Amino acid sequence: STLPDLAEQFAPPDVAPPLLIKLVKAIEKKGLECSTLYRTQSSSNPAELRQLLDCLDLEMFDVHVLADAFKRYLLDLPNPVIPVAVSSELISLAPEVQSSEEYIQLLKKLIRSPSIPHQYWLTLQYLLKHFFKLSQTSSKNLLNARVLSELFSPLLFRFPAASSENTEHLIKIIEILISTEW
Amino acid sequence: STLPDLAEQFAPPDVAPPLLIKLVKAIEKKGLECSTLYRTQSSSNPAELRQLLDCLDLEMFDVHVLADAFKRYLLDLPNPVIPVAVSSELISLAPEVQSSEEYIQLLKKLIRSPSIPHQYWLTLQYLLKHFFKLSQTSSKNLLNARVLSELFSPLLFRFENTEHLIKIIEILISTE
Repeated sequence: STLPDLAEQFAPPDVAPPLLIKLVKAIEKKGLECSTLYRTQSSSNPAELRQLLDCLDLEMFDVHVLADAFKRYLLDLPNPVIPVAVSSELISLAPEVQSSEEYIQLLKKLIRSPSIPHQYWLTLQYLLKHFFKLSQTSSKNLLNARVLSELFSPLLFRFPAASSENTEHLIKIIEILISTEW
Repeated sequence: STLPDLAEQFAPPDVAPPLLIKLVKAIEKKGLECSTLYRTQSSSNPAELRQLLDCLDLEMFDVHVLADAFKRYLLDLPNPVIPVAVSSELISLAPEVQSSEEYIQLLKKLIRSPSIPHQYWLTLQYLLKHFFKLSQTSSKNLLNARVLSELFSPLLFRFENTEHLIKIIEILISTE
C-alpha cells in the first residue's frame, strides 16, 4: 500500500502518472487485440504485482501480468481515481434526476472541484482514452464500452454498494464516457 | 484568480512550485538588504500583480512589486500553504496546550498527513528556508523571525486565538 497519491505522482503539464503511462503503452503494444485482456487472472499474486510497480522496460513482462498490475495499480492508489467525495454524491441522487447527461454533468463538476486536485480528473480522462482505444478493436478483443465499464467501474469508484438504479447509473456514465472520447 | 492548487503546480521530485522559486530567487537577489522588504505597499493593484503571476525575467521588475506579488501568490492559492484542517486543529487546542515544541511537532504531523498532498509541506519548507535566509541579514532588512512570522503567518494559515500559531512560525524560521 506504498503507492503515492495520484496528486503526488505527477502534476500538469503532464497528463497522467508516468507509471500509468508505461503500463498503458505496454498493454496497448502487446495486448490490444487480446480477446481475454483484463478478463483472465495471471499467476502473479498482489505482492509480486506490487513488486513490479517499483523497479526495467514493462514490455518485457507477460501481457497478462501487465494487465493484472494495471488493476493492482488502481486498487493500491490511496484514494481511488474517482474520489469517495464524488461517488458519495452521485449515489445520493434521486430517481427524478435520472438523465445520464445530468449524472455526467455532476461527475465533471464534482471531480473538477478545486477541493480535488486536477490529477484525479486528468487520470480518469487518460484511462477513458485507453478504454476507448480498446473498444475500437472490439471485433478482435471482444471489449465494448459497457463491459469495460462493468470491469473497471469497481476499480475506479472503489465503492461497496448494493446494485441500485444509482449504481447502474454510475456504470452507465462510465460506459458513456468511454464511448464518447472522440 | 486562476492560480492552481499547490498540488497542481508541481509534484515530487521537484521541491517547490516553479513560480514560487522564480519569485524567491528574484526577491533574494534584489532585496536581501532592503530595510522595507515585504512591509511596503507598492503601487500595483491585485489585478496587475495577478497579471505578473499569470506570466519574463522577474529581475526586470521593481523589488517592491515582486514582494507584493509574493504576497498575492500566497493569498490567491485556492488552499492556503497550511491547510485549514491543520490550522483549525492547532487553534482548537489553544487553551489546553501551550508547549510550543508540542505545537511544532503537531503542525508537522498534521501537515504530513497522507490525506494532504506532500506539496503543502514541501512548499512550507521552501518558504521557511527563504524566511530564514532573510533573517540572516536582519541587521540590514530588519526582518527577524518574529517580524517575518507576524507578516506571513496570516498568509500561511489564512486567518488572540492565533498567537500560538505566530510563535510556531517564529520558531520554525529560527531553527532552519
